[PDB]
Amino acid sequence: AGAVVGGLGGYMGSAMSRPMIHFGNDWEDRYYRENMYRYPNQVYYRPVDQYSNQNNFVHDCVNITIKQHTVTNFTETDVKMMERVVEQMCVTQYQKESQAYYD
Amino acid sequence: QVQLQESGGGLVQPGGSLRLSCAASGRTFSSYNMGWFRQAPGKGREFVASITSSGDKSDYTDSVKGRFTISRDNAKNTMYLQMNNLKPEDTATYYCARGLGIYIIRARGGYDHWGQGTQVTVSS
Repeated sequence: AGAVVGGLGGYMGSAMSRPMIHFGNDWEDRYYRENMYRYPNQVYYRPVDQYSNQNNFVHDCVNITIKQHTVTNFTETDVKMMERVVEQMCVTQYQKESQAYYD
Repeated sequence: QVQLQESGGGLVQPGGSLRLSCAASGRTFSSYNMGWFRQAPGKGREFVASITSSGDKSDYTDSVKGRFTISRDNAKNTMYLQMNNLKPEDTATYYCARGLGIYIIRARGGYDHWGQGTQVTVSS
Protein backbone atom coordinates (compact mmCIF):
# COMPACT_ATOMS: atom_id res chain seq x y z
CA ALA A 1 0.00 0.00 0.00
CA GLY A 2 0.89 3.68 -0.29
CA ALA A 3 3.32 3.30 -3.19
CA VAL A 4 4.71 6.33 -5.04
CA VAL A 5 5.21 6.40 -8.81
CA GLY A 6 6.27 9.55 -10.63
CA GLY A 7 5.93 11.63 -7.47
CA LEU A 8 2.31 10.62 -6.80
CA GLY A 9 1.53 8.39 -3.84
CA GLY A 10 -1.53 6.38 -2.95
CA TYR A 11 -0.92 3.58 -5.43
CA MET A 12 -1.70 0.02 -4.42
CA GLY A 13 -1.28 -6.10 -6.25
CA SER A 14 -0.10 -9.53 -5.21
CA ALA A 15 2.15 -11.46 -7.56
CA MET A 16 0.44 -13.33 -10.40
CA SER A 17 1.75 -16.10 -12.60
CA ARG A 18 2.81 -14.69 -15.96
CA PRO A 19 0.95 -16.60 -18.69
CA MET A 20 1.96 -17.12 -22.28
CA ILE A 21 0.53 -14.54 -24.69
CA HIS A 22 -0.39 -15.95 -28.11
CA PHE A 23 0.34 -13.35 -30.80
CA GLY A 24 -0.54 -15.34 -33.92
CA ASN A 25 3.03 -15.02 -35.21
CA ASP A 26 5.96 -17.37 -34.67
CA TRP A 27 8.59 -14.68 -34.10
CA GLU A 28 6.48 -12.72 -31.62
CA ASP A 29 5.58 -15.90 -29.74
CA ARG A 30 9.23 -16.93 -29.54
CA TYR A 31 10.35 -13.44 -28.51
CA TYR A 32 7.66 -13.36 -25.82
CA ARG A 33 8.64 -16.80 -24.49
CA GLU A 34 12.25 -15.60 -24.32
CA ASN A 35 11.50 -12.28 -22.58
CA MET A 36 8.35 -12.84 -20.52
CA TYR A 37 10.14 -13.03 -17.16
CA ARG A 38 11.60 -9.54 -17.71
CA TYR A 39 8.02 -8.20 -17.59
CA PRO A 40 5.92 -7.40 -14.48
CA ASN A 41 4.08 -9.97 -12.37
CA GLN A 42 2.49 -7.39 -10.01
CA VAL A 43 0.34 -4.42 -11.06
CA TYR A 44 -0.04 -0.92 -9.65
CA TYR A 45 -3.57 0.40 -9.32
CA ARG A 46 -5.73 2.87 -7.40
CA PRO A 47 -8.99 2.34 -5.48
CA VAL A 48 -11.94 1.53 -7.74
CA ASP A 49 -13.98 4.52 -6.53
CA GLN A 50 -11.47 6.78 -8.31
CA TYR A 51 -12.76 5.52 -11.69
CA SER A 52 -16.08 5.44 -13.52
CA ASN A 53 -15.60 1.90 -14.85
CA GLN A 54 -13.25 -0.98 -15.53
CA ASN A 55 -11.79 0.53 -18.71
CA ASN A 56 -10.48 3.62 -16.92
CA PHE A 57 -9.11 1.64 -13.96
CA VAL A 58 -7.34 -0.73 -16.37
CA HIS A 59 -5.92 2.12 -18.44
CA ASP A 60 -4.14 3.60 -15.41
CA CYS A 61 -3.08 0.17 -14.17
CA VAL A 62 -1.43 -0.69 -17.49
CA ASN A 63 0.16 2.74 -17.97
CA ILE A 64 1.56 3.13 -14.44
CA THR A 65 2.67 -0.50 -14.08
CA ILE A 66 4.71 -0.26 -17.28
CA LYS A 67 6.11 3.17 -16.40
CA GLN A 68 7.20 1.95 -12.96
CA HIS A 69 8.81 -1.15 -14.48
CA THR A 70 10.64 0.64 -17.29
CA VAL A 71 11.89 3.64 -15.30
CA THR A 72 13.22 1.39 -12.53
CA ASN A 73 16.87 -2.50 -21.44
CA PHE A 74 13.27 -2.37 -22.67
CA THR A 75 12.58 -1.61 -26.33
CA GLU A 76 9.37 -0.57 -28.05
CA THR A 77 8.69 -4.25 -28.79
CA ASP A 78 8.98 -4.98 -25.06
CA VAL A 79 6.54 -2.18 -24.23
CA LYS A 80 4.00 -3.50 -26.74
CA MET A 81 4.22 -7.01 -25.29
CA MET A 82 4.05 -5.69 -21.73
CA GLU A 83 0.85 -3.90 -22.72
CA ARG A 84 -0.74 -7.26 -23.61
CA VAL A 85 0.18 -9.21 -20.48
CA VAL A 86 -0.22 -6.31 -18.04
CA GLU A 87 -3.70 -5.60 -19.43
CA GLN A 88 -4.78 -9.14 -18.55
CA MET A 89 -3.38 -8.83 -15.03
CA CYS A 90 -5.01 -5.42 -14.57
CA VAL A 91 -8.38 -6.88 -15.58
CA THR A 92 -7.93 -9.66 -13.03
CA GLN A 93 -6.95 -7.07 -10.42
CA TYR A 94 -10.01 -4.94 -11.21
CA GLN A 95 -12.34 -7.90 -10.73
CA LYS A 96 -10.76 -8.59 -7.33
CA GLU A 97 -11.07 -4.95 -6.24
CA SER A 98 -14.60 -4.57 -7.64
CA GLN A 99 -15.89 -7.62 -5.77
CA ALA A 100 -14.34 -6.35 -2.53
CA TYR A 101 -15.86 -2.89 -3.04
CA TYR A 102 -19.41 -4.11 -3.63
CA ASP A 103 -18.63 -6.50 -0.75
CA GLN B 1 -0.23 28.71 -5.23
CA VAL B 2 -1.81 27.94 -8.62
CA GLN B 3 -5.57 27.96 -8.02
CA LEU B 4 -8.33 27.41 -10.54
CA GLN B 5 -11.79 28.62 -11.52
CA GLU B 6 -14.08 27.36 -14.26
CA SER B 7 -16.09 29.62 -16.57
CA GLY B 8 -18.54 28.86 -19.35
CA GLY B 9 -21.42 26.45 -19.11
CA GLY B 10 -25.18 26.87 -19.11
CA LEU B 11 -27.67 25.22 -21.46
CA VAL B 12 -26.95 23.44 -24.75
CA GLN B 13 -29.22 21.57 -27.13
CA PRO B 14 -28.49 17.93 -28.02
CA GLY B 15 -25.99 17.90 -30.87
CA GLY B 16 -24.86 21.43 -30.02
CA SER B 17 -21.52 22.70 -28.77
CA LEU B 18 -20.04 24.87 -26.05
CA ARG B 19 -16.63 25.68 -24.60
CA LEU B 20 -15.57 25.66 -20.96
CA SER B 21 -12.56 27.53 -19.64
CA CYS B 22 -10.44 27.01 -16.52
CA ALA B 23 -8.54 30.13 -15.43
CA ALA B 24 -5.44 29.72 -13.26
CA SER B 25 -3.83 32.04 -10.73
CA GLY B 26 -0.20 32.22 -9.75
CA ARG B 27 2.85 32.11 -11.96
CA THR B 28 3.42 28.44 -12.78
CA PHE B 29 0.29 27.19 -14.60
CA SER B 30 2.52 26.22 -17.53
CA SER B 31 4.39 23.74 -15.30
CA TYR B 32 1.26 21.76 -14.29
CA ASN B 33 -0.41 18.86 -15.99
CA MET B 34 -4.16 19.57 -15.92
CA GLY B 35 -7.45 17.69 -16.03
CA TRP B 36 -11.19 17.98 -16.48
CA PHE B 37 -13.63 15.86 -14.47
CA ARG B 38 -17.41 15.82 -14.30
CA GLN B 39 -19.95 14.91 -11.63
CA ALA B 40 -23.43 13.83 -12.70
CA PRO B 41 -26.30 14.07 -10.19
CA GLY B 42 -25.86 11.56 -7.38
CA LYS B 43 -22.45 10.36 -8.61
CA GLY B 44 -18.83 11.15 -7.86
CA ARG B 45 -16.35 13.12 -9.96
CA GLU B 46 -15.07 11.08 -12.90
CA PHE B 47 -12.42 11.65 -15.54
CA VAL B 48 -13.17 13.51 -18.76
CA ALA B 49 -9.84 14.62 -20.24
CA SER B 50 -6.28 15.61 -19.35
CA ILE B 51 -3.37 17.49 -20.91
CA THR B 52 0.31 17.67 -20.08
CA SER B 53 1.98 20.89 -18.95
CA SER B 54 3.39 21.60 -22.42
CA GLY B 55 0.13 20.68 -24.17
CA ASP B 56 1.89 18.01 -26.22
CA LYS B 57 -0.12 15.00 -24.94
CA SER B 58 -3.80 14.60 -24.07
CA ASP B 59 -6.05 11.79 -22.86
CA TYR B 60 -9.81 11.23 -22.86
CA THR B 61 -12.40 8.92 -21.41
CA ASP B 62 -13.78 6.74 -24.21
CA SER B 63 -17.29 8.23 -24.20
CA VAL B 64 -16.03 11.73 -25.10
CA LYS B 65 -13.21 10.87 -27.51
CA GLY B 66 -13.81 12.55 -30.85
CA ARG B 67 -16.48 14.84 -29.35
CA PHE B 68 -14.52 16.83 -26.75
CA THR B 69 -11.13 18.49 -27.19
CA ILE B 70 -8.92 19.62 -24.31
CA SER B 71 -6.42 22.41 -24.95
CA ARG B 72 -4.46 25.02 -23.06
CA ASP B 73 -2.99 28.46 -23.63
CA ASN B 74 0.03 28.73 -21.38
CA ALA B 75 0.53 32.40 -22.31
CA LYS B 76 -2.98 33.18 -20.99
CA ASN B 77 -2.94 30.86 -17.95
CA THR B 78 -6.10 29.08 -19.11
CA MET B 79 -7.20 25.59 -20.11
CA TYR B 80 -10.23 24.87 -22.31
CA LEU B 81 -12.68 22.06 -23.02
CA GLN B 82 -14.39 22.29 -26.40
CA MET B 83 -17.51 20.12 -26.18
CA ASN B 84 -19.18 19.09 -29.44
CA ASN B 85 -22.13 16.84 -30.30
CA LEU B 86 -23.57 17.14 -26.81
CA LYS B 87 -25.64 14.25 -25.51
CA PRO B 88 -28.08 14.02 -22.59
CA GLU B 89 -25.48 11.91 -20.73
CA ASP B 90 -23.14 14.95 -20.64
CA THR B 91 -25.22 16.96 -18.14
CA ALA B 92 -23.05 17.44 -15.04
CA THR B 93 -20.96 19.81 -13.00
CA TYR B 94 -17.57 20.07 -14.73
CA TYR B 95 -14.42 20.63 -12.66
CA CYS B 96 -10.86 21.45 -13.60
CA ALA B 97 -7.96 20.30 -11.44
CA ARG B 98 -4.16 20.33 -11.25
CA GLY B 99 -2.23 17.14 -11.93
CA LEU B 100 -0.26 15.44 -9.15
CA GLY B 101 3.07 13.86 -10.03
CA ILE B 102 4.64 13.73 -13.47
CA TYR B 103 2.11 11.45 -15.23
CA ILE B 104 -1.41 12.30 -16.38
CA ILE B 105 -3.74 9.57 -15.16
CA ARG B 106 -7.50 9.03 -15.12
CA ALA B 107 -8.01 8.41 -11.39
CA ARG B 108 -9.66 11.12 -9.33
CA GLY B 109 -6.62 10.85 -7.02
CA GLY B 110 -4.30 12.00 -9.79
CA TYR B 111 -5.42 15.63 -9.37
CA ASP B 112 -6.12 18.22 -6.68
CA HIS B 113 -6.79 21.96 -6.24
CA TRP B 114 -10.24 21.37 -7.74
CA GLY B 115 -12.14 24.39 -8.99
CA GLN B 116 -15.58 25.14 -7.63
CA GLY B 117 -17.09 23.75 -10.84
CA THR B 118 -19.46 24.93 -13.54
CA GLN B 119 -22.79 23.48 -14.66
CA VAL B 120 -23.59 22.11 -18.11
CA THR B 121 -27.19 21.12 -18.88
CA VAL B 122 -28.22 19.45 -22.12
CA SER B 123 -31.73 20.71 -22.85
CA SER B 124 -34.72 18.40 -22.55
